[PDB]
Formats: sequence, structure tokens, C-alpha cells
Amino acid sequence: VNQHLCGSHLVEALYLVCGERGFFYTPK
Amino acid sequence: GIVEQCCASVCSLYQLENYCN
Ligand SMILES: [Cu+2]
Repeated sequence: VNQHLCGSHLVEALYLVCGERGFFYTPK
Repeated sequence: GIVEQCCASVCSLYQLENYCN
């Protein structure tokens, strides 16, 4: 399903999706 | 970018995979 994710909620989802691999959080 | 689109619009978990290492 599509997601509406702002602020810390986006970082939560990135953590869930990427887990061990890690991720970059890069807003503008 | 995605930080913008997920919040101002919607985004999928599949789009989020683009940001994994
Ligand atoms: Cu909240």
C-alpha cells in the first residue's frame, strides 16, 4: 500500500524497509 | 525528492528501497 509519511515517521519506514543494509535520509 | 513526496504526497515502500545502502 501507498504511504503518507512525514518527519520521524519516514525514518521509521526507511529503517523497516532497509534494516541491516542501512539507508541515507537526505531531505532538501 | 522522496522525503518531500512521501510527506507532501504519498510514496510506496518500494520507492523507499531506493534509499537503502
Ligand atoms: Cu506522528
